[PDB]
Amino acid sequence: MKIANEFTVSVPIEDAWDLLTDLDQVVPLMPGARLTGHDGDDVLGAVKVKVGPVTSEFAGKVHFVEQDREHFRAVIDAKGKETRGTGNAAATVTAQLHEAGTSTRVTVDTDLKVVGKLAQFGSGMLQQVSEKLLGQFVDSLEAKLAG
Repeated sequence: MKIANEFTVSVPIEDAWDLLTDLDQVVPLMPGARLTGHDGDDVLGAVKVKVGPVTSEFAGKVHFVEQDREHFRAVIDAKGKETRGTGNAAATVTAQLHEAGTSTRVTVDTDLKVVGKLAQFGSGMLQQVSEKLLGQFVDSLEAKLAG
């Protein structure tokens, strides 16, 4: 399924690129996510996803497929296995940065596959979930930049 998001960050595009190409900075800002380690250059982490009373936690790895600085575009592959029971999630996330003067506009297009309990939520629901979670990521990221 396809999920599409957009947000703006209060730093110029060069700064935004350095922050968003740094998974050690991005992963801890994501709601429910934690960095657990590293595997080569890749980041190991886990994310607890809560939709109403349904909770799934996925543990796995985040890896850059591509970093195109000349176009300010990055492709990230994230995969995780459910920690209880049988399930897994996999995302290919394409992030594109755009100049906005003192700020930077970020478009995020995700190809998401979910297997198991969380697959009961369709793309309309998961698009709405993604918007809520992205709002928290932006809030946490702006709180960090202020400090």
